[PDB]
Amino acid sequence: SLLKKLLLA
Amino acid sequence: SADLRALAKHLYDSYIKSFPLTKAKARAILTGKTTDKSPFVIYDMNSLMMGEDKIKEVAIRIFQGCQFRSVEAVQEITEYAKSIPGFVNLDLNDQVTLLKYGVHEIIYTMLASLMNKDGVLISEGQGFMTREFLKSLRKPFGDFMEPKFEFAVKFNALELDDSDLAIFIAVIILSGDRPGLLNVKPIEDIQDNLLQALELQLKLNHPESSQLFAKLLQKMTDLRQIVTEHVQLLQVIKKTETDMSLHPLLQEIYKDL
Ligand SMILES: CCCCCCCCCC(=O)O
Repeated sequence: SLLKKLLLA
Repeated sequence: SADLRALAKHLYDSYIKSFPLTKAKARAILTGKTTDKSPFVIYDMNSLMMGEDKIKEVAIRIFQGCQFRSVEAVQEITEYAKSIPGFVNLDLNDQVTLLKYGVHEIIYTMLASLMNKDGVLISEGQGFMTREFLKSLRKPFGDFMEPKFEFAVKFNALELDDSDLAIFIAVIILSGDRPGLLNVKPIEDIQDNLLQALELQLKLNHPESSQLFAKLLQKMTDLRQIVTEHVQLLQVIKKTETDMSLHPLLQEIYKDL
């Protein structure tokens, strides 16, 4: 879920 | 071909924006051709102590430092991936999958830029840790870096520059065989175009390096073996060493994987 957060920034 | 060169340039510009320490800057530091520096050399326990302010037993302190560097690199690589044309339009779960299974292959590729046969630049080029020192650490810790040095010396013999590396790293990120990808076709279509751009880059920038494109395709396979071996060492740490756990971003990346 942390990768998804980095991708969306 | 003109669009392939524009793509190569776009990727290089995006690589320069994403990665503060490039190969060109690292090689300058390593060969002593820069105005500033030099890096602080860590070659034994005493110099480690003297230098620790740039930036629990020693082996574990080093392993922890390396996790934080890995986490920083994941963030840089994620920014770069978002600059590859088409990538942000992929299904978001597939973007996550490509990063999860690709980022360490990219970390080891880029780590080679910071290495010579004698050691590795650390802390954005402010330190230099010797290969011999890292090998001296107790098992399994002394086994982590050595295969990465072995890879690097052979990879560095290809003499790639940052323009070449920017395309090579993009090719690796866009690998359509990663486990659990939902829609492989658009990923393969982007990768095919990146592979065409890589082939033309190498023909123009390394005209006398016969089969360099073939050699890079082999290094992509080699990187997968380096990751497999690394995961096996991480498993040894998990089974022994009660003390330790991974940073949450690395826990995600290594979850099953
Ligand atoms: C203490 C010896 C240095 C080895 C550190 C290895 C860091 C690996 C973390 C990662 O897989 O992202």
